[PDB]
Amino acid sequence: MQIFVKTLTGKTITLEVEPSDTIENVKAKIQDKEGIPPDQQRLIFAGKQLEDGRTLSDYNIQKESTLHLVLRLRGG
Amino acid sequence: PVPIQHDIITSLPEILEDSQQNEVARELSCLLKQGRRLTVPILDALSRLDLDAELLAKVRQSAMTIVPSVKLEDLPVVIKFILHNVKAADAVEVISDLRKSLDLSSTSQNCVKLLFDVIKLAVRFQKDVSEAWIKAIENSTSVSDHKVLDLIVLLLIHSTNSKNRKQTEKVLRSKIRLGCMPEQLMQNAFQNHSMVIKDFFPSILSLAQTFLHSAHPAVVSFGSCMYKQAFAVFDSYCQQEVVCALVTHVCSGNETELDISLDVLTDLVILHPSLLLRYATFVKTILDSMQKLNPCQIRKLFYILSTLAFSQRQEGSYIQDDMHMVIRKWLSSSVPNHKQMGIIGAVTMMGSVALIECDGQLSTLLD
Amino acid sequence: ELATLFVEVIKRGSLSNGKSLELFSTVTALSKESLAYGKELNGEEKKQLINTLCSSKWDPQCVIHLANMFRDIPSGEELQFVVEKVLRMFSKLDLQEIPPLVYQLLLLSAKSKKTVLEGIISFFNQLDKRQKETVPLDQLRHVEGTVILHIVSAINQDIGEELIKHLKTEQQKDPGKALCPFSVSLLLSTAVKHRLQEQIFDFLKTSITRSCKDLQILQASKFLQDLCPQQYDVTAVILEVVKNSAFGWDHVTQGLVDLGFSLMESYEPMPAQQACKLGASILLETFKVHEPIRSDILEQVLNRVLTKAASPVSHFIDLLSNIVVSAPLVLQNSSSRVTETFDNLSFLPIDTVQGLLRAVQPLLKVSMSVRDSLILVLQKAIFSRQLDARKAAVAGFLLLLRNFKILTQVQADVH
Amino acid sequence: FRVMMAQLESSVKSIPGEVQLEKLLKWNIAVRNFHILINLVKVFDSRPVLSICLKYGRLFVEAFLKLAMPLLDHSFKKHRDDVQSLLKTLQLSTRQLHHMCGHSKIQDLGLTNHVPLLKKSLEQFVYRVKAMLAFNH
Amino acid sequence: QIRQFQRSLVNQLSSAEDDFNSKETQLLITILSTLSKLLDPGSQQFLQFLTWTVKICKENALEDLSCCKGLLTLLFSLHVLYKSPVSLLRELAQDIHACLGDIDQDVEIESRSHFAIVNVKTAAPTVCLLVLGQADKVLEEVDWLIKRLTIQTQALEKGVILQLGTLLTVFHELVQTALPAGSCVDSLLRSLSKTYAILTSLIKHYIQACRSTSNTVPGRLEKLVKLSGSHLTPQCYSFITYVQRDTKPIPNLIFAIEQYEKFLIHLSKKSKVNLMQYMKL
Repeated sequence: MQIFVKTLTGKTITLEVEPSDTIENVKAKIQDKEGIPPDQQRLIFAGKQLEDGRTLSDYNIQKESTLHLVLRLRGG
Repeated sequence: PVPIQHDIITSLPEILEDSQQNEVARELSCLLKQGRRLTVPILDALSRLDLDAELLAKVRQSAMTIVPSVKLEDLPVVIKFILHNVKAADAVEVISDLRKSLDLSSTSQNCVKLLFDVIKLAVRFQKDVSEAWIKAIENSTSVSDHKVLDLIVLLLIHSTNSKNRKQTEKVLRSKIRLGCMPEQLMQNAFQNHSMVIKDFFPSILSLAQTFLHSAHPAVVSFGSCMYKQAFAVFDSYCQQEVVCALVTHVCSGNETELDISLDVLTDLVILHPSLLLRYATFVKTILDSMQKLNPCQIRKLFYILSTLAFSQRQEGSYIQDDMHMVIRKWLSSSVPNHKQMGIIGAVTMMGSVALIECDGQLSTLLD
Repeated sequence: ELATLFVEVIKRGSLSNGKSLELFSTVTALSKESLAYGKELNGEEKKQLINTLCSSKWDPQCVIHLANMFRDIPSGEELQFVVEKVLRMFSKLDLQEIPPLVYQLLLLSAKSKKTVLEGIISFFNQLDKRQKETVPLDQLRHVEGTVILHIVSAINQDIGEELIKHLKTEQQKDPGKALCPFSVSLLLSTAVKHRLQEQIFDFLKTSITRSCKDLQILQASKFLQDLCPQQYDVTAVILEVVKNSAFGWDHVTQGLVDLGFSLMESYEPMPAQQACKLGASILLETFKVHEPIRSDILEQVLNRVLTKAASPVSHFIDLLSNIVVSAPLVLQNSSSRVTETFDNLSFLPIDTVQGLLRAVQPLLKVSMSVRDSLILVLQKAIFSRQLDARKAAVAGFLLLLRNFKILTQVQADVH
Repeated sequence: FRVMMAQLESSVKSIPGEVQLEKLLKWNIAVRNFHILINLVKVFDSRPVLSICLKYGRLFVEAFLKLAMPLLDHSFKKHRDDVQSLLKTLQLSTRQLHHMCGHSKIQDLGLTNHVPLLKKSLEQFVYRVKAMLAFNH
Repeated sequence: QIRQFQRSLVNQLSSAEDDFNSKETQLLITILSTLSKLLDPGSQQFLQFLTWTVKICKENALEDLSCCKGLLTLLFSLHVLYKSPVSLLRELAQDIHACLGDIDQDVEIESRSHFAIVNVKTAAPTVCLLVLGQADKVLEEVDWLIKRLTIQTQALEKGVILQLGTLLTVFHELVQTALPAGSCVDSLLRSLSKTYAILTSLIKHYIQACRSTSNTVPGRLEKLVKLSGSHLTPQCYSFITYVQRDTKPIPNLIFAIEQYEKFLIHLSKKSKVNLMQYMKL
């Protein structure tokens, strides 16, 4: 479903969940959507970080919930 | 032949009549001089039991000069006997005797493996060997005329104790401060017998992170010789521990820690050309969170980064790209000290070109 | 520039429209350097608009207004005044959607430091306050793991010095400073990744102080003082730490393990002994609760099985007893290593052989793949020894014979 | 005053059979005389430099009062005619610090500089003296 | 069981307990105590017991029923209303022959109650055991009444002034009176020595507290400090004479005047108070 991924942008941004999705299926669906690249993100999945190999079922994941979707440039 | 002698000595050596058994044990321990055959076979039932109570103690009185110039394997065997047979309280002084006699520390690692088998099955069997290696260094060896096995055994006894380590650290830096056997032989240990010190790799690392944020002159300057000598010729899996110590430990370390990290990465990227590959990204990650540098501290960061990124052909790619990117990142627009950090980085990179399309990169930096 | 309207429009009328953080970008810097209400000030101390706007959205107006204020420097009584105002819908309502707490405030600490202490209280105020009285509790968990991600993104200051200022003084610093149920969450979490042994030592002093004040305070000030010495926080932080695992956020729930090797690791056996016991009961609670890593933590008792050359009596004994009884056992997930403790441990202590055997037998003995793997060892290992190693033969012979229920039947030595 | 009296404390602490008792007697008697004049002239200076005397002299009344009494108890009868001499130059100066000098309580929030430790050194010299005679006779 | 032990053992303390009653006595006291250890955790039992105990303590005493019957008196009456130490210490001033006035006198032995003085009064058994016992309950009231030094507050100020003046009046009787039957060349010396230094240290922390925050505590501290000077400030002096190798010249308790200075040094801060004038010197 559409997790209320309210990252550093400032709204409560949305998604379309994959119960066997990508390890950053939300990351791709936002990196297209928000714009910041899908390798320079980081989402606080309930308090832990997202495990970018396994998809968002591993989080005990929900629908409409809020990932803490921030990101900083290591190269910068 | 002694194969049959030591053969029957093995089986009777624990399970034997014990009334004439301990007497006949003392009979062979009266015969134990003429050969080094009965040394090990006695030492099994002189690891199990005592054919006499000070029969054991007199036999261990045989044990001190019992192996002054012994062979390799007779080293571990006669050491197991010469220490752990009957380790009394005053057997601590027993330890000191051996430390004078056969401890000139020298296949060879197998020789180290037998030395370790004895020294470390005893290091955690009876605690007195802790006090024993303490008196082996701190009494009269960890100051005056040091054995390389002194440093090795300190790796074993003076660093590798379960709870006998706090004063193990006290004597560990004790002559480690007054120049009692200083790090000029630390290269000799951390070069010649590596995994003989390397299995205690967490101990080398405890020496780094504690005796390396140090404040004595040549103790600090010898502890930085450890992380130097360690992360070069060690194994390439803890080298992430070296180059994540000389990187992140110099990240939030100190004025002293940041100087140590700049100098660590500097001794790496200078004294080691190739090994600066594998951990390149970690120092790249310490190349971001820059809230402590003067034009020599931030310039030291960029001096290291460019010290590697402009050095290899096929390997400079993601580094150099992230480099130009970071320079344009901060020193493109602005931050409270950000433009200072940027211009410093840009100049430092031009020093990287100060050695070519890097003139194009200097065009990019003015860009 | 463009944020004057926060007096009469933005924070007054027809405001709360988002993107005017760009409208703040004429000069997000009105509220370490701050205070332009007309005049680089204290974070929340200042002129007409940039002081009096803080009823609603003074420094940041939206969450994006918040992070834009952080992008503009303009934090003190603003974030705190809102944090009293909005807590679980309007400050950190989610971790992300509502979570200008988890995102915004951890934006603001980015880009002084003792303001973060109030944020802990701004975390502690009703957050973990109402726990005493998409998930209300899950909003607890999101704010908590976010705030822990926030502390961690801080550390990656030495607030612990002020933490020690929060550690001990006058009963203000003295009893209440570790008394945050997630206060200890943040202490352990921040200490997790590195440079934390001073924070460990702080909590060890906290447990020594709870032991002390309670022991004396049985009699020394009852009519005079009130209850809860050091808050009384020994089992307080214990029940709080089950709560950190209970939310299920692993921020420091699996960091809370190394508070036990600084419990039994300097164990003796009142004050100087009940702290090994605090560490042991904490290890047992976080072996029964944090169920995923249990074979990594009960594989950590094997450290006090290795170093128990006369070292580990109470620690290894009561530990392996509780965890081994609670767990089905590595079930040969311990059995790959744990066989030759007999003359390895008893070769130090004669309390070793009896204790290790009477622990690992109700798992490994009744397993029977390592039961004949262990009592094979002793009947070999108690052949020929000293009186310390004849005793292990006696001990394990008795242990096997007593624990293999006999009698025909499926007996101990009949089946 | 400070530079001198500090030098005098340092030199007195520097100096530590019956020739030995004669030596220690001579050196201590020299020292006791030096300190005699020092305290007397300390009746000539004022409030910034009484403190230097308080401090250097607490160091001195405990400088031999445990650091030379090793000798003055051992030659307590056989030398015995200087035991009154060294004791009397003591008792003069000791009157100075206590029976006059520590009048900051008459300093004044600047005389913790010797007040607790000085009263300690005085009671200590008295007691170690009446056990430095009774343990000789 | 209090019925059994109290009935029997008090039967002994009444009529038995001749030369033939020592082990019966000692086991009497140790039983009564170690059953009291949960004898009345609530007030009905605990107060019935402590009343039965003082009721006993009106009767006579002996050389082993001093120390242990006193220890049990301490456990009961000192968890029962833990400021009972000062209360009990008030009872500890009777005709026990020690420097009462004009040098030798009996200003206080153990008999402020005068029937507790029955138990710790009669002769040199009373003197020696109650010198030790005053000393021990002194250190108790000290380490715990010097435990309300951290715990700031207004309850803690009330509690400190109360318990401190109690401990001070205790020391006033136990110094103007006679500590070691006057002298008691080990334990009476030592009670004077340690209890003096402890009294000075505790008095130092309260004077030190004023240094931190000192807006208006001059009334209560005035009561406290004037009392401290007139009672435990002068008399430690007259003590220094009426108590002062071959016999071991170890009067190390003499350099506990440097604790008399610690009180004066802090008092010397005197910020807005002429405490040396509202007190003595």
